[PDB]
Amino acid sequence: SAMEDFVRQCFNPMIVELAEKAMKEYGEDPKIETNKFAAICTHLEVCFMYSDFGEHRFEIIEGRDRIMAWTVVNSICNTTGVEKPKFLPDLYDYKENRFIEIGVTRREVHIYYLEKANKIKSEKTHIHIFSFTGEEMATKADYTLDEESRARIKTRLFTIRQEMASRSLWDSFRQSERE
Ligand SMILES: O=C(O)c1[nH]c(Br)cc(=O)c1O
Ligand SMILES: [Mn+2]
Ligand SMILES: [Mn+2]
Repeated sequence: SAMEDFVRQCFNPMIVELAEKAMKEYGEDPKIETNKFAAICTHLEVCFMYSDFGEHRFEIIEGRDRIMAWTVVNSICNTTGVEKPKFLPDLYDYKENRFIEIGVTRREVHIYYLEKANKIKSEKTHIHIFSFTGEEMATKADYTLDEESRARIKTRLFTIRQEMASRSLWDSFRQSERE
């Protein structure tokens, strides 16, 4: 276990339940794919944090089931004209009027940024990558959030990494490229 216990102790029950739903839909067991379990939990929490740091600025798309997520995306596109994205993004920014793809990587932020940008192939989806070392990379170096919110996200990620390290789980996670 170990990784399972750490996930249950460091993430709130709602996030853990959402991640378990994601993995049960993928056909993957969270007791076997422990690293993917933790990665999904971390990504969900970063998305929720990003959103909470907003007159209601961000619409959360991640964390919903596919049907609801695409319903939300379609409503946004129909009421703003913003082009519908090819792949499901993570948030929508009502202030900048643009979708946001959030990335959390155990590798260098620029490697994962290139990977995500090559993947999404949509010039209009904004991309924000965070690492577990306090580094970030965003489209056009536009980081959207203010310094304090980004710092809180960075601190949470670093703290997750250090919690894993104290439990001897960081090495496997970092090499597990489940992201
Ligand atoms: O939306 C998704 O399904 C998704 N999948 C991976 Br893999 C990494 C992400 O950041 C993300 O948002
Ligand atoms: Mn997503
Ligand atoms: Mn994402």
